[PDB]
Amino acid sequence: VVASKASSSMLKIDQRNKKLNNRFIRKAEMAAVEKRKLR
Amino acid sequence: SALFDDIFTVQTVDNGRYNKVSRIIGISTTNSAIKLTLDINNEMFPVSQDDSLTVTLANSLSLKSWRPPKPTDKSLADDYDYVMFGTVYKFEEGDEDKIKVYVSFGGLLMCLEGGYKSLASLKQDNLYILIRR
Amino acid sequence: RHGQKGTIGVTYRHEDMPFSAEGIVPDLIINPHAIPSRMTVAHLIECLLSKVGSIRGYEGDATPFTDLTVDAVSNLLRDNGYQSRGFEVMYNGHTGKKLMAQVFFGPTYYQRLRHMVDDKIHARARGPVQVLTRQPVEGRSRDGGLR
Amino acid sequence: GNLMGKRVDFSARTVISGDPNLELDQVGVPISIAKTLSYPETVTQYNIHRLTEYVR
Amino acid sequence: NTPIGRDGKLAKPRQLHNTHWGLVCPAETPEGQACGLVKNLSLLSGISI
Amino acid sequence: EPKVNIINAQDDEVELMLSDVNLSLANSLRRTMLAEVPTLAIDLVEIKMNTSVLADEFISHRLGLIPLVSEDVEEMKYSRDCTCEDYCDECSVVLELSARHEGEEGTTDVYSSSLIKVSGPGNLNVGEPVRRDDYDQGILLCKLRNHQELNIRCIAKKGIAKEHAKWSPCSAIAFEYDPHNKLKHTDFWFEVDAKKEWPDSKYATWEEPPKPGEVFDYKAKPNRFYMTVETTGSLKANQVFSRGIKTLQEKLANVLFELENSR
Amino acid sequence: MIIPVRCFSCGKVVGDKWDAYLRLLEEGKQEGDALDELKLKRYCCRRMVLTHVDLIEKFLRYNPLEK
Amino acid sequence: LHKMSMMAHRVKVMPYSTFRLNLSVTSPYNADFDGDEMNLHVPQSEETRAELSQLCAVPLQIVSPQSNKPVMGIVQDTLCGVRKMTLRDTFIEYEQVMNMLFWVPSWDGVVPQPAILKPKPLWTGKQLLSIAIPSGIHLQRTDGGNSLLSPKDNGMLIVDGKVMFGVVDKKTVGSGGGGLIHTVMREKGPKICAELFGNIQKVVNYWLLHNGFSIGIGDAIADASTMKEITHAISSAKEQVQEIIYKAQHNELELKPGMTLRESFEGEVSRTLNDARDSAGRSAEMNLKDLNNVKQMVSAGSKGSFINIAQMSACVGQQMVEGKRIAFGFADRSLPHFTKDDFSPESKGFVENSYLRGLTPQEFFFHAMAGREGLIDTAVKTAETGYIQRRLVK
Amino acid sequence: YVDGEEEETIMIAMTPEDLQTNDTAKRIKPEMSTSSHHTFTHCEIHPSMILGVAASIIPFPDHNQSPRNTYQSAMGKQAMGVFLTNYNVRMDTMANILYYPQKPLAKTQAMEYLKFRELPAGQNAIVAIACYSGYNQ
Amino acid sequence: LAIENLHPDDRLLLVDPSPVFFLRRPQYVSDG
Amino acid sequence: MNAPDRFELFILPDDVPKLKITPDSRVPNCIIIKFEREDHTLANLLREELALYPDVTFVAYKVEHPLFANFVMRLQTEEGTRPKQALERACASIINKLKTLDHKFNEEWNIKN
Amino acid sequence: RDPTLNKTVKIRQGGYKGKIGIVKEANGDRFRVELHNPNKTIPIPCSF
RNA sequence: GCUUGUGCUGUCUUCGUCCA
Ligand SMILES: [Mg+2]
Ligand SMILES: [Zn+2]
Ligand SMILES: [Zn+2]
Repeated sequence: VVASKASSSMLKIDQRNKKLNNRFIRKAEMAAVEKRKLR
Repeated sequence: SALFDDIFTVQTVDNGRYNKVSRIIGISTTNSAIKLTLDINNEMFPVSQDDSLTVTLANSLSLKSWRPPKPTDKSLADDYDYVMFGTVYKFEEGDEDKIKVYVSFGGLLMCLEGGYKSLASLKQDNLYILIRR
Repeated sequence: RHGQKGTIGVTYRHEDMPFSAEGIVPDLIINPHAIPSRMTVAHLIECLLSKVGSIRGYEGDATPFTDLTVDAVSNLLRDNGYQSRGFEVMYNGHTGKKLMAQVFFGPTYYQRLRHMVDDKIHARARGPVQVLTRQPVEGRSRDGGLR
Repeated sequence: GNLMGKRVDFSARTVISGDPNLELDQVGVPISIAKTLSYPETVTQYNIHRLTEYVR
Repeated sequence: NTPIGRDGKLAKPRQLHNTHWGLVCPAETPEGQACGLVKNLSLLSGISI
Repeated sequence: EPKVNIINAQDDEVELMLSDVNLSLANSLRRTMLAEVPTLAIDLVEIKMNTSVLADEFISHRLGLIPLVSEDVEEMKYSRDCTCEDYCDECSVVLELSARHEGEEGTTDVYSSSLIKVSGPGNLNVGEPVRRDDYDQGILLCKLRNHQELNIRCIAKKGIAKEHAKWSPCSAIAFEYDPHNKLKHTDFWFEVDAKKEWPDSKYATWEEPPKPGEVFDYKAKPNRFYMTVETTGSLKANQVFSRGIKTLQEKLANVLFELENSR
Repeated sequence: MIIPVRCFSCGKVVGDKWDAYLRLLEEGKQEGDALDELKLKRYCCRRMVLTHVDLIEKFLRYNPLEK
Repeated sequence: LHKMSMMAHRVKVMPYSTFRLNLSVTSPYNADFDGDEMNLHVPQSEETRAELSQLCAVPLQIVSPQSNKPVMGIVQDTLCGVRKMTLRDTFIEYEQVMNMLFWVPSWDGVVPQPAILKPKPLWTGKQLLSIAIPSGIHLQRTDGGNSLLSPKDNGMLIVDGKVMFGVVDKKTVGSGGGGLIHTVMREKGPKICAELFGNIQKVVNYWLLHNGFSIGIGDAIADASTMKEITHAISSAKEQVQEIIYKAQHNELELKPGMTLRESFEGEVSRTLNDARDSAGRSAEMNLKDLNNVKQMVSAGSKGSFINIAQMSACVGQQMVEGKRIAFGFADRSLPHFTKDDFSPESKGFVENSYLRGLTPQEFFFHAMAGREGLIDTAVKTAETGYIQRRLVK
Repeated sequence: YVDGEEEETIMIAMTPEDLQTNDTAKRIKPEMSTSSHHTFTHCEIHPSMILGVAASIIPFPDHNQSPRNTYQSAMGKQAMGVFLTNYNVRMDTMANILYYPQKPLAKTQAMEYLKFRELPAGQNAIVAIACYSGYNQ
Repeated sequence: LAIENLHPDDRLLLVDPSPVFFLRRPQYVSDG
Repeated sequence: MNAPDRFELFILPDDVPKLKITPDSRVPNCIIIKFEREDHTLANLLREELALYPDVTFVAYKVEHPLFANFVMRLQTEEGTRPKQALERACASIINKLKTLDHKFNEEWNIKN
Repeated sequence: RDPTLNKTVKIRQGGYKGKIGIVKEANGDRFRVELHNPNKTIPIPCSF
């Protein structure tokens, strides 16, 4: 393929952002559901 | 020059919906049964309950296009703190000695209830109200 | 994206548009009367969430049937140093004086539609006629007349 | 289709916009539409100079 | 597309039915003559083979 | 009588305070700096070859928006006021860009630093594209792969932002007066309490907050105006301010000349 | 398609900060922090860089039509 | 549809490719500026030009013979601005007064005396509006049995073309009969009336341009006390519906004459839910301040009504399909998320959330069903109405 | 998988939170008190999947009146964007391409599979809601 | 190490002079 | 297609004067001035300078249409003074104010640099 | 017939100085020249 | 001695625009 440097950088950014989203959004949702449950 | 003078005590101050306009009700100290209802601008002339006001009515300010007053010239308004100009839209010849005069100062309304003796001269087209405190 | 369509009525230059205290001018001014009758509350919620996202560098999640509330977005906006309900103090472009009312102000996603005035404008004085009826032809492309 | 209603000449169509600075009985017309449409004016001694200016 | 045509049109075939839930979009429909007759598949819908 | 006080100063932005001036004067100064200060920008593009993936008018529009150095643009003439044939050295600056990708792999970026000044006014500091540093590459113009070349010749002319926004020296001018709302020029929308629902201005500490027992002063007028002028690099901030003042003076002098000549 | 030269709303030059933005995102900075580092204060300018999609990278994958 | 759909205008040649209209003529044409197009016809003879200018001209069409009332009025932000500018606590300084007076084409060059002369000269908005009203006009209206001192600034009194009291709004400068437009048309003729439209629009547009008006998300948000009251009302109504359900399921329900048990039960439940939505909306609308923008637009009469405020802030209410609650399209239920034989309000199409709060998926689907009903009804009845109109004309 | 005919015999929970038994800003869920207990057989994967391709572009559709959702579903197919990335090698009768497409700041989760972030059809404009000069009525 | 490895009392000393579920981090390739 | 040239906002035609003054006979000592190829920038400045003069009794301006670059000013002065002289005095006064403002700005910039 | 019809021309004076065009109509001195970039045709005297 | 040329299909189908 010989990918460009900008495209490879964007792919790395996308992988990091996907991992960070999958952690943080899930943790926030768990905190929200436990708070709604304890009420 | 002037058409009516008296001194009133404010019984009530009703602010209502407005932030800059209040409706005051007053009765003459000297001669009872002479009531005054008036809308005034709070920002430029604030009044409180039980204050004493000197209300004067005149058909002219002397001693058609408006212009800012020169400092050199002088008029009746120099002696007072609050001056308004309106039009009389109703002169009510009611009971034996119950006379109502309705004036509108650009939408700010006034009703002066009194006897024919005092308010006989108020049958004009326009009136100035000069207020001192 | 909420069924609010419209056409450009006029264009103003940079110095004629109203501006905020930090110098931001809108790309677009729409009338307040479009909102109450059509009840597009999602337009205002989207504008508020987009303002928060552009300030913080995130993308707002506008999926339906979620736990998002207007007050959480308002708290986030307030923490960033803005009025929590999306209002701003604005100044008149012509005079530089403050406006007595504050203006709802923020980014909204708009789209350009295929209907442009220069593809629709059409006038005819005289021109081609039909062979059978000797009446003007139909269609703007054929230089036709109106019925 | 051809007697009770028909297609006619000397007509124009375009999108409409609002104008707060127009009178109630006024309509704003694009310059291209004004160039396309015409009115036949009779030459008299009250308007011959204006009409020949238009012709020039 | 539902081939019922223009002649003999009625509200009932054009209506959004209870059984349409999760199978066709409740919002996307053309305006005018084909209102309610042209439908669009929901996002997780499938057709049996 | 008018006073100027400078808070922060930089090449590309100045934050000042104007006092003892009318609101109309400050607003007219803001408008003049936004729309009427002349600069230099590319106006004609001759394309000799363009085999990139971008349309010709796309690249022309991008070229128009590149800020050029306009320090000596006051000594230049307007193209319509120049008696010369075609374009000369006294009313235009000629720039040339030639880019190509060598090799069969990779991509080449075309930056505004690749624009080379070929001709212009003698000894005037005009024409060169603005650059933040010596190692800065500038604005990204296009991208090229193998066998794709761009070869253009641009002509920079003098103009103002009234004709097109590419000639504007400023980006945004912050403008503000009366942070504590003593003049009551705005009426604050609120739900419970207006005081705690509205953020404080950034100049709120520069003025004394009103006393609780104070009454409204109806004789007051706006007196102190805070403004920040941000420039695109084509001119320095002080240059923009001075030339805005000069442009306003020239407009007023033209009005006075027309009045005196009317007799 | 390619990063705009100027911000649409105010006209600040944002066309020289795309590669620095990608570099900062590569280093691990958050998007808001990266925009803060590039001195983009007004959200009108932050919108320009935050919402840009680089379509020219897809257009460049097709073979050139002239050689 | 009627003879005011074709009117004769005067040409003004202008740049750009659109036709331009005064906004007061958009009502007889039933036009708006979201993509509409209009046709123009040029007369080709002196007689035809005279016919157009003396019979079909716009000023001659202000009053329609259909209901002997005007068809053109003050609309949109001019209506909102004329309500805002004629409030009792609106005051204007001398410089802005000079600008607004110069904006009036029919102004005679004489500046009126200010309402307040000392300590600072201030004019009111009623004076500046009265400048645009021709002299010799008398109008008097009574609202809610108000007296001649008008404590709430309602009613109307104009003497010699000068406003004495009363907020000018839809009831005065709208298209209704007996208002200012009708009086000016009868007293002074069509030309003066058209100039009145232009004068009012110019003054109000300048004042509104320099004052401002907006709307935001915060204008649909009621405080916590009102939300508690609305929630209590809706819960009490749902308990009442539950009691009605129990009574109908134990043969203790009164039968409305001329209707079956099921029909009476459905009508009584629908009446209860309608009363619930009305009560919640009335609470929400009473909560609103005067500075609320939705309230200002509704009070001006320029856009919106009570139901819009009710649905945005308090409760969307009950969704009706064919004049009845949501039917059982499945086997004895409306959706597969409910159990069989469920007559509760939420099971049959009652939306208890507002638009600000957000709908649940069941409520979303029921609301979509009702909207689809509306679209089908319009697009089906149009052809029958057109055919009836053609037969009547022929 | 279940079709419309088999749906008449099943009991579906709307959310996984529904499987287990006073804020003025949060929406209110049905009580479902008519039955003492509920034995669900199925659960929805996500309720927002009842929408189609065109209605998945609307942000917050549950805060809108439904005719406006229908109008947006109609109009979103007439927006100008980038229909394909190979528009240069194609010879179509008509084609419109936007200079600077931008992805929306407010997005839905269904936009991920519609490729809307890679081929967007609009721009984020700064919008004020105001009666400025009467030219936006 | 990171903020998580910091002692809770020292984390309490980091006072601004929590993430929310509806603020995603932007992507470029998406999925599907 | 029907869009006017952008340079028409500020370039004055050969046959169009920059300034046309006519009297307003309704009130004494009033003139109507028509400014061509100008906008709010000059109008507001001149108006609010003139409004502070004791011998100026009326001053106003209006831009009739935003698509045309012109404005019209109405000016009325006292019996002794002529309106044109007041306009010239206003122009000279604003020029002097801008001159001292520029001087002080240059002084402060040199101090702070 | 003028020898300048359908020929590339350049404008040397006025508000369109230095713009390349093509002569389309030439009756009396007022040559009609289409402009290469602005999609429009403008009148111009032959002197320019 | 050399002169500037003078017009347009039909019939269906589909998709759309503004009202209703
Ligand atoms: Mg329409
Ligand atoms: Zn030259
Ligand atoms: Zn910006």
